[PDB]
Amino acid sequence: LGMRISALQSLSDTPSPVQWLPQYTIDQAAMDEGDLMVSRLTQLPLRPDYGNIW
Amino acid sequence: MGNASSIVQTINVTGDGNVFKPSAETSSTAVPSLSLSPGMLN
Amino acid sequence: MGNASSIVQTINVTGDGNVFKPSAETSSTAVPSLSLSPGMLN
Amino acid sequence: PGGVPWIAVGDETSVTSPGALRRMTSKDIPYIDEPLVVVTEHAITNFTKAEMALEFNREFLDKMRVLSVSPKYSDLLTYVDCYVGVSARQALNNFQKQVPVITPTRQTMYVDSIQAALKALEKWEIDLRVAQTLLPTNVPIGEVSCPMQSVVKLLDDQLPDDSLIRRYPKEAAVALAKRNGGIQWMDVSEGTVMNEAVNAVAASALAPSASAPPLEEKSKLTEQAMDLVTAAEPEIIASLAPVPAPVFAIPPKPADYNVRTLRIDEATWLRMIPKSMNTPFQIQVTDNTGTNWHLNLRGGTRVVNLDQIAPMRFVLDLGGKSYKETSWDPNGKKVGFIVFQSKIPFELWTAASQIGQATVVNYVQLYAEDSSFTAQSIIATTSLAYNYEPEQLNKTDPEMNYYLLATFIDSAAITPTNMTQPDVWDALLTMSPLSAGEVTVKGAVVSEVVPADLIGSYTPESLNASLPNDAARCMIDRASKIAEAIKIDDDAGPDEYSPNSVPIQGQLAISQLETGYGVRIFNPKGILSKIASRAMQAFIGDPSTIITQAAPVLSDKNNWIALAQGVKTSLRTKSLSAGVKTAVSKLSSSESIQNWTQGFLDKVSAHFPAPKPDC
Amino acid sequence: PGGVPWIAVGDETSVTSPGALRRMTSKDIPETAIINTDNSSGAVPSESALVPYIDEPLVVVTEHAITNFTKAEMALEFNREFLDKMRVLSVSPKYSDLLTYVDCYVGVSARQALNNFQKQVPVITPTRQTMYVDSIQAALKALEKWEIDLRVAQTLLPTNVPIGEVSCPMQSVVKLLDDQLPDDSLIRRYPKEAAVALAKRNGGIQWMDVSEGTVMNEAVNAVAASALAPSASAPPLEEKSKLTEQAMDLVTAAEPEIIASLAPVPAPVFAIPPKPADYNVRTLRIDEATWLRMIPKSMNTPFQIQVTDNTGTNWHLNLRGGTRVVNLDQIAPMRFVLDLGGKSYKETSWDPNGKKVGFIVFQSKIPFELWTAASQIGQATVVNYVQLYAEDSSFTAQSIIATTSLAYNYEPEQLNKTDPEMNYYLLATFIDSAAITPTNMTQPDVWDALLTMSPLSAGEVTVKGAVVSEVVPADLIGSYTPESLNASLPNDAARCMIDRASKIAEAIKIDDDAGPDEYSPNSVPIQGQLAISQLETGYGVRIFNPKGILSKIASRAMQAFIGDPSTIITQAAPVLSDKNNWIALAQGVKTSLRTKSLSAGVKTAVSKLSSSESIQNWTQGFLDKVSAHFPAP
Amino acid sequence: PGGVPWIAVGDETSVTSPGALRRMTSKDIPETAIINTDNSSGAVPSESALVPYIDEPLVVVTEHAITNFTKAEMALEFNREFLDKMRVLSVSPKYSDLLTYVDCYVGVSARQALNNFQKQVPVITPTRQTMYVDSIQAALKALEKWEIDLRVAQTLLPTNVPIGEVSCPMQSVVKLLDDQLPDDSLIRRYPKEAAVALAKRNGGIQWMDVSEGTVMNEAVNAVAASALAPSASAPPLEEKSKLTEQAMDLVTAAEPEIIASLAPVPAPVFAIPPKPADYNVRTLRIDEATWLRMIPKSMNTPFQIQVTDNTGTNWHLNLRGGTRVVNLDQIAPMRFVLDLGGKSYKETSWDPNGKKVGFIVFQSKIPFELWTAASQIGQATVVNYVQLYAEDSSFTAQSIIATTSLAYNYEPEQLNKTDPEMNYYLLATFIDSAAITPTNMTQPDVWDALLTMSPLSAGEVTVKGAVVSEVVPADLIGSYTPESLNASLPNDAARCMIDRASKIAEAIKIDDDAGPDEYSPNSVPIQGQLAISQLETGYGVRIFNPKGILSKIASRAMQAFIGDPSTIITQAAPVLSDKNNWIALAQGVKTSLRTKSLSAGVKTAVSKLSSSESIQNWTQGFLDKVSAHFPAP
Repeated sequence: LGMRISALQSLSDTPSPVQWLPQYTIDQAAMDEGDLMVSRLTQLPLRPDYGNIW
Repeated sequence: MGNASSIVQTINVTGDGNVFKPSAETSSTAVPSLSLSPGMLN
Repeated sequence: MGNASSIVQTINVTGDGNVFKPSAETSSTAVPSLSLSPGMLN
Repeated sequence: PGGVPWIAVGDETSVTSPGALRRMTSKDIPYIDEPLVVVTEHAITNFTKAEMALEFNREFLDKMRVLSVSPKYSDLLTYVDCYVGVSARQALNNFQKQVPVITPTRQTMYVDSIQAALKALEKWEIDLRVAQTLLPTNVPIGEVSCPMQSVVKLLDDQLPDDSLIRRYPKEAAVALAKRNGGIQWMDVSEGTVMNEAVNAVAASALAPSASAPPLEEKSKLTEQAMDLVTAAEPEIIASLAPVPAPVFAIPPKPADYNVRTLRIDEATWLRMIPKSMNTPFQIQVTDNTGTNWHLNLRGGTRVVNLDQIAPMRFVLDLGGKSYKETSWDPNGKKVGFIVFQSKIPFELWTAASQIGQATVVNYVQLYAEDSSFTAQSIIATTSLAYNYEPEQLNKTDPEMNYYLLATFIDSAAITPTNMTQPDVWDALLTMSPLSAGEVTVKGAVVSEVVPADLIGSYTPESLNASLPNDAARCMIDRASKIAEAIKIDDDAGPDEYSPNSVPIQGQLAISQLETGYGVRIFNPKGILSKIASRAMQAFIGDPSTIITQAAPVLSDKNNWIALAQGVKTSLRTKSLSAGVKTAVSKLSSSESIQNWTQGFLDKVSAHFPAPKPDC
Repeated sequence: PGGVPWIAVGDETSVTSPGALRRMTSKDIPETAIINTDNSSGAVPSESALVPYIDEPLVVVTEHAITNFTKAEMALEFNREFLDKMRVLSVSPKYSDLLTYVDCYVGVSARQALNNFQKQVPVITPTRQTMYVDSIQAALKALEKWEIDLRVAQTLLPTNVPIGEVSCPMQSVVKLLDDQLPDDSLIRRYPKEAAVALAKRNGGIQWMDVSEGTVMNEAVNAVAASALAPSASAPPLEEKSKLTEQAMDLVTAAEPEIIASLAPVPAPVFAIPPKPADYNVRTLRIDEATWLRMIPKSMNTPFQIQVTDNTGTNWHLNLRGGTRVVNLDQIAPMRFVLDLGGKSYKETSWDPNGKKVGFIVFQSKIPFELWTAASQIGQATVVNYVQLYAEDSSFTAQSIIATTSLAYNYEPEQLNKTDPEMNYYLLATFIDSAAITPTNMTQPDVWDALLTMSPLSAGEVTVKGAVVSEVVPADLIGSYTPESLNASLPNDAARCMIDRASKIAEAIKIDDDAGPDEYSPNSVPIQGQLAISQLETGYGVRIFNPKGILSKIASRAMQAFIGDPSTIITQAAPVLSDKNNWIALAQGVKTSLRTKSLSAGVKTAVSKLSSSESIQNWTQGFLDKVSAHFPAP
Repeated sequence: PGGVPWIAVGDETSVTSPGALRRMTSKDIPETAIINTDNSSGAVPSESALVPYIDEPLVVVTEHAITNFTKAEMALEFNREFLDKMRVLSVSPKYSDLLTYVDCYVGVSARQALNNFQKQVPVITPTRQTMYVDSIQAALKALEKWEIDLRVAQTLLPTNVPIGEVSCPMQSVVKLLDDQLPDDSLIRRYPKEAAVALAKRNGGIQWMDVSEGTVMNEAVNAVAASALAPSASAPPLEEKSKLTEQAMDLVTAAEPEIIASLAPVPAPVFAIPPKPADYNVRTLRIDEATWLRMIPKSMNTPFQIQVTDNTGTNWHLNLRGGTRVVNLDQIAPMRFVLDLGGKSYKETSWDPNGKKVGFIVFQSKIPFELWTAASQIGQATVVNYVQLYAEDSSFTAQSIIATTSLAYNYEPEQLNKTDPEMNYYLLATFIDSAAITPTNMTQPDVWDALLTMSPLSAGEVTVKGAVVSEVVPADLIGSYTPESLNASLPNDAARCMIDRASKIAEAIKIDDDAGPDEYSPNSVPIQGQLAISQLETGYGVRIFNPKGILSKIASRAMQAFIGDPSTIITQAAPVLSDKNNWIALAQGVKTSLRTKSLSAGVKTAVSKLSSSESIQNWTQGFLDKVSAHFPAP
């Protein structure tokens, strides 16, 4: 079973969500499957806070 | 083409016991070409 | 075919009853070549 | 199977029935519509092998984090029972069970994924090929050996700096071991070494054995010979009945001549004014733009008769000539092509009245330079060009004459005493055909040609004076292919009978036995075989001998037909074989190459010593 | 399986039993007789008196044949509509319905069949097979003009694009076709059938069903089209595979083992079809040409001799110092052609016009260099002769000789070559029926001309002007000077070696697209040899170069080889004069080709993609112009 | 399938990860070992001490390999009687008995095999495969002389006919064979075996069974022969398919998208193996030849100069007005060979016999035209030289120089090429160890000779005499006058394009048989472009033409292109000068070939049938003569 030998670093609990920057590969799929999976995994509907625009 | 491993290594490139013995029977081959004629593929 | 002989046990080359009749449909064939490409053979 | 799946729309169903069938779509396999197609087993196997080609390099792809899942072409197919065919009429008779079907979208996506992986693996494949070809890793016959440590040291020393092998050593080792069975890596955990190749079946076909050459290369050579014979088409080249020119002809080649040095009795396409006129005269001709030019016609002038030659292109080069007289200086002058259309034969011209219509179609200026000889100048290179196209020229009238001439032209009148040269035809002329659907025989076009009639009817002078689009040239070019085919097939030496030489011997024996006009002296089978072997060797040496007059035996058309027919049978009746001399020579050469490879590997091991174990 | 079916004549059956099997005929299986055939095609007559009753043999049909003949049926099925219009083959052939499935012994020979017992073996008769093939051929003969017209309709306007998409109003396309199609086209007479056929062939032509109002792709060749289509960032698999296949065929024809052998190789095996060669004997150098002999320019006493021809007539010719002849021995069968066109040969007391020149052959034991009298000529014969004609030339008051084609064939077997101390010489000069005064004609010979030699055999090879029965290919490397190669005979081994290496050069160029000073898998084999050689011990000053310099040198050498193949035999070539390098390259090329895996160069791929996009743009522009000039309603 | 078999490590019913699989070995399947091999061929020794006992790997056999290796044994079985005579392979190999069928995971890697569990997979060991191949090769080696003699026997007299049927007395045929076959033929030794073999091979030879008095066909290749046989009014499918395949191969090699691109293409991609070229420098014109430089005339004051060679020897040269040099910059690596045979170079105070000539290379910063003094030559070096010899010519009281070969290889890498102002030139002229008096020698140089120019690379392309990194093929159409083409360099893009378009020319000629003024699918694409162009509005007077005239013009243009491929680049070409027409034809060729369906030309078919009938009649006449002689008893 091929795995690197190392210990896990210990971190504190981040109190707020963290920004993420995705990266792409050469794999592909159809639009319909993407829409279907998003529909199955979505959390909508919900009522957000509008905030201020000006 | 050096090598170095930590703790253990199932294969050793620069170790002992490896065999380099080219032969006519073994040869060396890949997938160079295939038969994809339009009529025969259909 | 077969030049001269005199045995006449099973077939008689110099005897009667044989027919020599070439035609397009019969033709003449052997095993000249085969498909032995490395990619197809795998 | 093969085609598209169909579904019956009613209940009546016979071999011939109106309607009764429709295409099978996506909804009724158990949204937007797509059609369905039938996948053949040949396609399945080929695409599976395409997947295997990618899968050869799994260990590198894992490091690259690319292609986590294999394509698995077989998982995209759906199996149904229905009518299969290209047309409904065929489908009505062809009912099948468990046939695979797929959609074009999924097929395209699968092929695209494979192509993406193939592009991703390009640098890795190039590096692997470089590593394999750096040092000899394959031997024609036998075995060779060299320390793996020495080999690794040599590659470490000589590999390029940017090679991915340096960054990923182990993956390269596994990839090389999966392609070549001579490279084996010892398994440290259990201490065993073992072959890990995946192409033993393919290698067995490539491997020489016993005392015979490889089966695949023997078959390939025989296939190439048969392909050459097919491209030669002995039936067409040996017909005894007229054959259309568009069918008989092939792409021709340009030809070179010197008009002044040619003989009139040898060239039927030249017309010369008799040298007994001794009365030069002057004429004027208007070019296409409207400019008027002056030129002279004297006894001895030669023109080209354009009526019978097919579409042609003429190029004239004056380089290296003198054309200098006491009262005439070529430098700064002009030359050109003049075309005449007249109702009077060219030999009867004696005045300006008979010229008929005339036109200067092209012209160039001349420049001169000093030559090797002292006090002599030569004209620089010239490329005067003209295209003869018969379609424009009005050919409806059946008594018109068309001539082509090249001479000195000038805006001013030329005094006959100043220039005494009949023309400027003493130069190099290049003729190139402009249409491949016409054939000429000794200077005239013919709609039909008998290939067997051409045999043994040309003198060397006639062949030299033939036009570029002559039938003899096409015959020679076609016979050439059989020449290479026979040479590939046979390896016979001098005075050795062959299957490709026996038919001539049979024809000679029959002709000798035949009784006719002239005394006969009998010759044995040995002498006949010797003559046949020499004839075949001469034909292979020079294919043009067949059309030459008074050839030794090849002038006889019976021998030519017999040979042309017998080559087909000789090639077709072979059974995976090769010549004995060829086999022994290949064996000896392969052994020599093996010795050379072993010596080289010994040198490598000497100059890159392996560490000495001390256990 | 394959072969013929057998039945067991006796109870005992072993793998080597003697005389146990006999052929299976039509009597054993009645439903294979012609009287029981499925006459849906209608070939067999319905009259009883017209059907014969004779026994027929049986043969086994293989799966390859079954599949290929089914594909041949589909070839016909592509054009059913016109077949229906012509009332031909109302019922499909269905090759599977002519076969009978039997369990028996199958094999080419009885010995093989004794070990091979199979079940459900399809068998057929020659007459039925001929009937099936004849039906297919008749239908294909029928569809000729329809096929031609359909191809014309498809190729009149751009119908395929290398990459991407194009579009145009279908009404505009139809109007253009109606405008430009020939008068006699069947497409005009039968539009609907052409539309259906084109919808079958091409997936980009779609017709709407008026009843249901739907459009849909109707092609039947999507699988083949997918392999023929260029995917994003990659050339077609068909193209890549075909190019690699052609390269491997070129190398197989080039035959690396023979072209790189270090051991003697027979001349008939090594030889290949040769080509003619041209020379001028007068301007040749005797120290460089070994097949010429010359009388020393010191004898200084021309002498007159008389010769006879085959017909028996007598001629006179004069021999003086400086005369040149060709040593006929050791040069193999050959054909000589002499042309005197353009020369002058004009002297104060000699007029070439009207004179005759001919070929003369001498046989003597006395060597040529010692000839001083007529007694030493031996046996002389005039083989051929031609008369001459003169015509004015470009130079004033200068008459040159018209073109000539004097021919001769040297065949050694026609000569008596038993005596070892016999010499054979060939001469060309003026001949005359009357004595020629030496003062009048002073030219030694007429060798100042153009001579073309063609080999008369393909089983003999020469080296440096002399025939050798045995050749060592690797030892010819780097042993020829340019002048030696120029003076070489047409059947020299060097020319054959160059021609064979040309195929390797073409294969490398096909496989490679590397630019200047860039390493290649076909260039590293030379680099390895150079690296080993520079470390090898020898005599002289040692120079050490790194791997980059070695790779650059190897790339330059490979490019030089591809540019000119004669460099391998040219003396003192930079790198290609080393037999080790030559052998390494020859062996490495084969492995480099065999180790490819459906690949193409990055430069080639990107260039192909750019070119395809440009062609797509051009096609779109043309279609836009067509739509503009043929408006839709 | 294909690849290698895999098995679960340790426990089963637990295969969820690739790490749980390992390659299967002969230890897991004992009946694949050597000891369990069925030794019906006797290859494996029967001594227990000589049989190895080790573990071995396993591989998967594909059905294509199975079929081909099974069909391989048919070659042996065609000659079983002689095999029995030589006591070789008493038992047939029977490839299928060497395989073992198991159920396992099939793949090349563990990840692939994880999802590819299959049943009844055939596996084999390399040792057993090699044994089988060795047995086949041993039999083939044994049957060599037998096969040669059999082919001789079949080919000595006609045994096949293109069409129809012929007959002749078998007794007369046997008498002819007895009279003509060689003494050492194995046929004389074994008559009956030859008869059986030929009966197997050819269906036209039949032997009557004496006891039962029956005669019948025993051929075993009826199915294969049916494809070769030409049906009535139709050529063979074999020939049709082969010709179409060859044409498609030619087009694929010709690379239509490369030869028709509209965007820049890299020189290494575009280039192909070049050919040598010939020139005469003295007779060229400077305006056309952009790589020549001349010292302007009227300079009329020659100056002497001294140059040292590589060894150190000094030489003297004279430079006057009218001397020409070759600009060695921007012409790619190349090789020059110069020959002065046939010239005179004779003056009152200069005799060429015994003199020396050579190549001199100058590096300087001053343009060559402004050279007037020795100080303006920069650096100079004599790179090669040769001595001359003279011999009398056809012209009275004149002599000419013998054939010479002076060679020089220009490679830019060796030269520094570091300063942008540096100028490089090449010059050939008389050189002497002593000073040359300017009055004695008056010729500017020795360039009045023959120059052979050969590229030394295949990655560089020159246009009009200058190297370019990339070339746009679409702009080379109709941009070359004959003078420019003649004066062009050997490595020009025009020659490469001509060679590439040649292949398209042979492909079109192969697949077309149209006569004069006959439309073709390969000629209509030009017609479409012509129609659209004449419909286009633009500058100039427009004249409307009918579709028949357009078709005739297109057909003539295609015929011209087939006749001479070089017309596409010639300036002012009639119809081929248009890039639109060229691109249309190049793109339409692929569709025209790919849309064919086992078809052939009508004229071709009629001619083929007529020719076949004529050949059949000739064969029947020959057989009649053979029967007239050797009379039957």
